[PDB]
Amino acid sequence: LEVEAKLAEGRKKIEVELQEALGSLEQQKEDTIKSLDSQISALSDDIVKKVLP
Amino acid sequence: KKNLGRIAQIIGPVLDVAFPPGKMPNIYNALIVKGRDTAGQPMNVTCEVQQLLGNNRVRAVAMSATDGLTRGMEVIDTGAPLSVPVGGATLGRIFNVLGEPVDNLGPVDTRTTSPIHRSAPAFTQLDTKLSIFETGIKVVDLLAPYRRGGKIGLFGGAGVGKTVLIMELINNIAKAHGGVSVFGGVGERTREGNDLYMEMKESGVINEQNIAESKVALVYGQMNEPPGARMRVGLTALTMAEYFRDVNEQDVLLFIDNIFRFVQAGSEVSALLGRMPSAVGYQPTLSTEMGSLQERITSTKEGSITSIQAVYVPADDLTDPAPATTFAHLDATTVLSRGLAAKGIYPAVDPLDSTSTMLQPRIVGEEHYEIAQRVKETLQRYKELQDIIAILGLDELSEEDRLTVARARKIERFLSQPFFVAEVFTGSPGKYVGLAETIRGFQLILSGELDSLPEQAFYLVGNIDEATAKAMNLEMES
Amino acid sequence: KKNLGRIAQIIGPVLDVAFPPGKMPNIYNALIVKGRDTAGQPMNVTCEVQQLLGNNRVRAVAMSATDGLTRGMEVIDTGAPLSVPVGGATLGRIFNVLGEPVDNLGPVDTRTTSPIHRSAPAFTQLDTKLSIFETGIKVVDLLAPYRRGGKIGLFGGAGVGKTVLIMELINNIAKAHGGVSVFGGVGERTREGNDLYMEMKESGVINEQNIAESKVALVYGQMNEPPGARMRVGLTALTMAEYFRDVNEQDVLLFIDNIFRFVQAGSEVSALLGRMPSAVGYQPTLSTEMGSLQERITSTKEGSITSIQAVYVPADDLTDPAPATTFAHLDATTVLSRGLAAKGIYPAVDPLDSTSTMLQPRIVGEEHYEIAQRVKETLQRYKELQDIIAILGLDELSEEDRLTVARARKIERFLSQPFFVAEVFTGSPGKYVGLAETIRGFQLILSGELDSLPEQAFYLVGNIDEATAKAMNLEMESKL
Amino acid sequence: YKNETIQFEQQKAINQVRQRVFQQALQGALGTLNSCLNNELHLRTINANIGMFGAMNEI
Amino acid sequence: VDSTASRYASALADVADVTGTLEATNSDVEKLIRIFSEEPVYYFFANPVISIDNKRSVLDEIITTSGLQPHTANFINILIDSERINLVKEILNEFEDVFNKITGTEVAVVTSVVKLENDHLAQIAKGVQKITGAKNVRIKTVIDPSLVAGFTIRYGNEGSKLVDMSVKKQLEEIAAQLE
Amino acid sequence: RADEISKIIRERIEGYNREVKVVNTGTVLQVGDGIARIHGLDEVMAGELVEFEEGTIGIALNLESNNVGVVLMGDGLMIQEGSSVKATGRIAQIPVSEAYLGRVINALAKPIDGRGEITASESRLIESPAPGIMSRRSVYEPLQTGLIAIDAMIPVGRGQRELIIGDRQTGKTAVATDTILNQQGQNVICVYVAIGQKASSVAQVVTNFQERGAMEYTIVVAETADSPATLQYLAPYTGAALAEYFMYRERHTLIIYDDLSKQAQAYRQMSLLLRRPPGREAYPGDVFYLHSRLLERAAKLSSLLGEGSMTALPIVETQAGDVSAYIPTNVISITDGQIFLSADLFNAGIRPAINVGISVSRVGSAAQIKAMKKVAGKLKLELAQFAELEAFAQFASDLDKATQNQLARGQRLRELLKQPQSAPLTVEEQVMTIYTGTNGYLDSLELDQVRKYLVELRTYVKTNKPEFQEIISSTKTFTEEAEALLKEAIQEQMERFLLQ
Amino acid sequence: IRADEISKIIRERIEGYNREVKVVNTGTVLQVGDGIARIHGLDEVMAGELVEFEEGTIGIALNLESNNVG
Ligand SMILES: Nc1ncnc2c1ncn2[C@@H]1O[C@H](COP(=O)(O)OP(=O)(O)OP(=O)(O)O)[C@@H](O)[C@H]1O
Ligand SMILES: Nc1ncnc2c1ncn2[C@@H]1O[C@H](COP(=O)(O)OP(=O)(O)OP(=O)(O)O)[C@@H](O)[C@H]1O
Ligand SMILES: CC(C)C[C@@H]1NC(=O)[C@H](C)N(C)C(=O)CNC(=O)/C(=C/c2ccccc2)N(C)C1=O
Ligand SMILES: Nc1ncnc2c1ncn2[C@@H]1O[C@H](COP(=O)(O)OP(=O)(O)O)[C@@H](O)[C@H]1O
Repeated sequence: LEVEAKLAEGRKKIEVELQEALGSLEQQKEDTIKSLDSQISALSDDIVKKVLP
Repeated sequence: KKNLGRIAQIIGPVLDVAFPPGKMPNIYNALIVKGRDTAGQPMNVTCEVQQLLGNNRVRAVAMSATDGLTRGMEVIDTGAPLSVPVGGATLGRIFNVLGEPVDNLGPVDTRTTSPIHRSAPAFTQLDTKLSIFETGIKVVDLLAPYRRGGKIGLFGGAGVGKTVLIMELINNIAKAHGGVSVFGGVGERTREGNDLYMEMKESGVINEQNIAESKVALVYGQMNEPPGARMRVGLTALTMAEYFRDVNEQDVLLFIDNIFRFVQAGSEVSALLGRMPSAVGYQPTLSTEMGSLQERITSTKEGSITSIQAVYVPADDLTDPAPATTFAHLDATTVLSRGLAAKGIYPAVDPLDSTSTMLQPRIVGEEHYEIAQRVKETLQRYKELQDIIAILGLDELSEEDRLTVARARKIERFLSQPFFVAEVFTGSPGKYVGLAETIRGFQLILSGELDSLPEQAFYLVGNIDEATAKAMNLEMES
Repeated sequence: KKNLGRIAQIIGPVLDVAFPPGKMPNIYNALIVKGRDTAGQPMNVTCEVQQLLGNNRVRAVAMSATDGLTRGMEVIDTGAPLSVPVGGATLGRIFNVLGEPVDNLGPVDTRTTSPIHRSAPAFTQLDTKLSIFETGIKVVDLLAPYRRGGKIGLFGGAGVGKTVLIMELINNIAKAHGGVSVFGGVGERTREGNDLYMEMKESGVINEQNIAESKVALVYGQMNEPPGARMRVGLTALTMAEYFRDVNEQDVLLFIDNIFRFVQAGSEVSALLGRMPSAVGYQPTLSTEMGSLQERITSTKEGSITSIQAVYVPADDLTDPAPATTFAHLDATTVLSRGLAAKGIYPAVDPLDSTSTMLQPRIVGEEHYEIAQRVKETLQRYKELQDIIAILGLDELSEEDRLTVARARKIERFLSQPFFVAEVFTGSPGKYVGLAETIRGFQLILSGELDSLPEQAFYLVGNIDEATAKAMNLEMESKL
Repeated sequence: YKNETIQFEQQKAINQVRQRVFQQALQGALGTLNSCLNNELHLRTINANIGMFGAMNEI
Repeated sequence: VDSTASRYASALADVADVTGTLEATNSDVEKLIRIFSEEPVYYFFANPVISIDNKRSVLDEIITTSGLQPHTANFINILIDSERINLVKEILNEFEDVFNKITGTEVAVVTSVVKLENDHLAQIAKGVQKITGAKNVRIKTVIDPSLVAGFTIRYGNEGSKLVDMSVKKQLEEIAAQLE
Repeated sequence: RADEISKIIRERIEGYNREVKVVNTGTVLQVGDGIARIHGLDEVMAGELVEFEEGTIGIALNLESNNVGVVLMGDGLMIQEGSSVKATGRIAQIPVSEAYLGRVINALAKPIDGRGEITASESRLIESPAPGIMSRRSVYEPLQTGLIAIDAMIPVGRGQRELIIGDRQTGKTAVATDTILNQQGQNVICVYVAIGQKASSVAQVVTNFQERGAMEYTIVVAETADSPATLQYLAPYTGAALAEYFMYRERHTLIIYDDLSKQAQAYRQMSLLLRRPPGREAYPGDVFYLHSRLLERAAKLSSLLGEGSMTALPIVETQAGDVSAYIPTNVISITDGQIFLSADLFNAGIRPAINVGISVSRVGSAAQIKAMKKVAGKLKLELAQFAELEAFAQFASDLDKATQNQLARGQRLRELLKQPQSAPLTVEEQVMTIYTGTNGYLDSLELDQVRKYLVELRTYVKTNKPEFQEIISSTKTFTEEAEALLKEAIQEQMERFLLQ
Repeated sequence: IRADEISKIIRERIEGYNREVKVVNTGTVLQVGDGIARIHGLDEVMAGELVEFEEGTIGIALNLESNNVG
């Protein structure tokens, strides 16, 4: 009985911690893409001149 | 300017459309023929590009009648697949294959349209939450529990009770169901359709005033609509259901009745389109046309579609390719038999053959699992002894054999339930009996407390104590 | 060879190739398509002209995988039906359809060759001696004796034991037979081919250490190969054995397996070549195809081809056309029944369905004929009273009825035998049984001297003395 | 698992924005390339490439 | 190709080959194409309801007026007799490429933004001959503005085999970074 | 850091402008329901991939006289008539590497798990030749499944194609899944191929794998019912390619086609859409060759190839218990013995529902260890004989003590073979169980206490005496020593059971 | 894609078309495989008449068709 209740609770906890970690990785990834958007403005500057052979 | 072309050949629903060299439409682009009738221009004739015949012409099938189209009429191409209105506006209405309202009321707001051919959800957008769901049918809740978000099939012949069974499932579940239902009828009786609409109005589900709050949307391509229509009414109903699921993130019910008419419509279409026939008469793309429907139904992370699809088995032959291909798709199949219906045990589901995937102990509980397996055991033993007892009689069996036979009779009769939509045939009220009564009643039956009881008292009773009371009433009839 | 044709259509293994107007190959003339392997090197694939269809176009099937070929490649008409190395050069060697060596040793001594397609012997050549040889198997040598210098056919569904029974017939007959054997494998699992190869390796019959001392030459038309090889390897092994019988005039053994894979590949290729379908799915050229094979496999005055071949029947049904056409060409037939296979009675030779032409009084001895007749009669009485029993109970039969029922079940048990090669399947070692031993044991069984011994004592037992010993051991185990 | 998954997916997002910026580079390339007189320069370049095609013909 | 049209065209052209009236019937069918190109000519000659008698009559009048080879007028009457007249345009079209495969005249399609000089035409023609192995090459003139700056010349039995550098370079350097 | 990778990219594109190679390219005449004819392409090989302008992979199968028959690997919607199609110069290659372990992938060896693309160096042909006669050796290793019936009576050895045939809902997928997830500590490579199955059913299998831990060493090449016919047809070949890449590199492999009848249906569809003529039941003539070219790439390679191995457990489906059907008879002819799963035995409580009477194993006792061979050589024959006798001993009313004792021991043997779900039995437990049964100890106690006494006996030996485990593992032979230990254990635990 | 149109019979018809004449003296071999043969000409042959090719291989005219003889 004790392991049943506590393990239901434990698997619930594991899945909701999975969802929290997922949200955190999502927000971090989006921030990195925006910083990359600034870096890639610099990239857009330094590409078009060489793209023409 | 939408490109325009001429009609080359008309042979049944096949419409051969010649187009300019430049812009031939893609597959499934709804070709709208201008259309001419007795007087006036019925633009209603809508097709679907199915092939590219080469030499700047294409082949399409007609979602309406073709009698009246003459050679040299023009076509327009809408550049997109045939779209249908969706959303809150479509809640509480009757529709066509063309997304055209039939319910004798105003039009629908075309703000959010959805094409019919939308690719299935990917592998990351599934859900593996195994879950039971009771319906109040003793046998359905016991021997083959139903699943949430997953398909269910009422395999059976004709006249054995698929429509009555699905109507009773409607009245049980949908009335208290916490989301939306989408009843889509792929080629069933227009009388059944009208009567269902009448019940939806009498009970008030589609509120005649305030039609926006109705939680039920109907799509009807009946048994007289052309095979071009009865092959895509299903897809229309499915697009409505999956729009609800994808956007509003709800639990949707989708009652298809019944997909074999869709399969047969496909057969009649392909035979005229000139493909080489596969087994006995079907199209070669049968598994693919089946899956292209069955796979856009599955429950996703945002919403869940628990569709109950009746399936019609031709000539009582489960070996036929259409049921033998739908079995691979459905989760829990309820095989209605004709023998049980003849001997009167209604509903006439076959307790052995009706097999689920959710009937697992780590899903349902070991007590339910044990009692279900024991019922299947005793019924299997009876089915085995049936051949011997046909010739001889119950007189010449052993002691355990006679005990198992008597228990089997009592089981197969206790497995019956009077329905709320069967009161016009039995006269006995409906009897809703959930799993809490079901498991205990069968536990008593396979324990043997009711061994001294007669058999006829379990016939058409909900509760096990209802059967006991009727038994004491049978002994009260001396 | 001079004339150069261009590949025009390839629908899988069907190659329609166009030639210059005047130089058109003959039917069955081999074609060498100049291919190109995926590494850029050429890939020579052989073909065989099946049908001249006009417009300078012939239809040739591919003996090898066509994947990688293209339209417009070169082809060259070698003018001859497929030439296979023949003679003593091929002894102890593993081959393919084209006579190529695939045992991965030195190439074959190309000195002698012979075209695969040829004609049957005339009506004069037919050798007529009706004489049986002993195979060591009880049910075989009692109810369906095999005809030396004849044809023996085995029927059965898949998983019943005809491959293993050919293995058994090999292990008994082949090595002791002073003559030369040839094993033809038509549509055979690579596992079973390799098993045969390594078992004959260990058994010394090939004598690897000194090649060209062997007595067996192996051909292998495997199952992975396209329909051309499965159509031609039976004829290949036949042409080898035919050289052996004619030029070397020594008694040959020809194990063909299967014979139905021949007609399988035939029906596969037929629909594409332009023919209309026959019955259940076979080709129109069925009876003449199997006749062309069988009437070439025969015994003449010079040499005698004793040929065992297994006919795999589909779905256990003997009404299929290819089994139906084999029966008329096979002298002594033995059908395996999935029922006898299920009840563990192995070998599962159906005693009532299987018949032989050798089982005649004058041919095999009066007492042997009569004992065979009594075995058949008793088993038939059992299988007739079967359902009478099954619905009445056993008590309500007469004394004679119950007696013959018990003795028939005892015969049915005794017809089983531990095989040398089936040791892996049973667990007990094999038992070669002599014909006289079989006859005597069945005389005892029908006369009823063992008529209180347990049934399971007659199970997996060679001789009746071994059966009595087993009964005594069980009688000890019972009280102990 | 989610850590390595988001690492892979972030790399794919870098690939995505790379695709988009390189699309912009190609559009600006075509915009500058719309010079018809430079096409004639590209025509003499493609004459040199006809010479190179003769070289490949030799190969 | 086993197209029945190609069968008849091959028969006609091969009769022309074994006689020596090759160009004389080449011009003949070259004009027959433009005869049948106008629709009522083909419709009249093809629809079977019209009597074969007056069909042949009008065909003989056209023979006399426009001028046809003996064997070629014979061949057209052979078609009108054996009822392949639904395939007349197709036969006249397959005659062209069967005669080209007879003379080894590999007709090639070169495609650029603007016209090239006949010096470039001779360059590409000699290149196509040294890759093909033909007896002769006749280059067709085309312009394709969908190309940006380059040439994509076609050869082979059909226009199957192709070499190209205008926008193939664009999409192939697309795919490198879009790996 | 963001720009320097684009720097290497631009030094690439400077050296990457154009390379003049002659590509075969013709036009498109017919496009319908996955099948598209081609005009031209006179130099495209048989089976060579093509590229439609949209970017759709294809395969050219029918090289007809005028046109080319090209099947589509994908949808056929965006393809336009008259557009160009370009030959690729490759033949059905598949990128393969060790990274695939743990990935659910499409038939194009592309991931659908959302874990980003798989890095692969080598590329192997979808259609590949089989190892020759001399390039294999006989089967001698055992492949452990975990079920007592399968691993005792009808053994499956490493490199034996064993067909799991059976009706619907009889436990075929469960048998294959248990065979897979039993392999955690045996160092094999599993490959689960699903052809024409529910996306959700595939997801259930994958989640079960992920929670049981068997995902580390397992690829799941899955296709759903919406997948095009060419993809459903080529799925098992790609799975077999992934398997063969390890099989050659001295690994041990296990692949499960589940199921084959859906692939045969996909090939029937694509052949009937290529307008080829149909044979019996509208199948093309060569579905036999179709299945054989796939299955006969399972083998136990010789010593001069590293003794690699690949065992195929293909699953088929008898519609309505009929083995006489065309595809079932073909596959029971092709494979190396089969395993029949009967719905009647599933109903009547005998799980797994292994109908032994029509089950076979062509490798035989050569796929067991010496211990289980010594304890159960005659087991399948005697169990078949006892099935006969128990079937026959009801016609006769009265019987003697010897027949009744054989009958009772046969029923105890039937109680032995019952095996629950996801409960694997190691070889030690299997040997001791077969011993305790076949000797004749179990006849005294009754059929309801059989299973529980077996559980208690196994727990008792595992607690008390680990030298039985040690013997059966290290020595692999059922020595008189281990037999004496096991008999002591049976006696002691039988007395204790009588007490309890 | 039709029988009797072999691109050589058309050639000889182009050579000698003038009017429709008998051919029963001669007959070419158009298609031959698996024991049959289609023969153009023999316009006066009877149904069942033993026809004889080169090399002495006899035949029988069973299926007389539009322009050929099976
Ligand atoms: N609980 C019940 N009691 C008595 N009769 C029943 C019951 N359920 C179903 N039936 C019988 O079923 C018959 C009609 O079955 P139903 O229309 O539901 O199936 P169907 O004919 O297959 O439907 P469809 O053809 O539209 O799929 C009625 O005649 C009715 O007598
Ligand atoms: N040994 C066992 N003990 C208990 N239950 C079992 C056992 N073996 C199988 N089952 C049950 O049988 C059911 C069906 O198994 P499975 O999923 O293999 O069906 P299936 O044959 O794959 O059906 P389909 O082929 O249509 O997918 C499962 O729900 C499983 O719980
Ligand atoms: C007498 C009825 C059947 C008229 C037909 N109508 C139909 O069958 C239905 C209404 N369909 C599908 C049409 O729109 C017309 N095409 C036909 O199928 C048909 C079918 C048909 C075949 C043979 C005889 C008569 C009709 N049209 C000819 C029709 O107009
Ligand atoms: N004499 C025998 N005793 C016991 N089993 C046998 C015997 N012969 C064959 N078998 C069984 O038959 C199975 C396959 O037989 P096989 O020879 O392959 O028949 P087929 O070739 O028709 O499939 C083997 O696994 C083996 O166990």
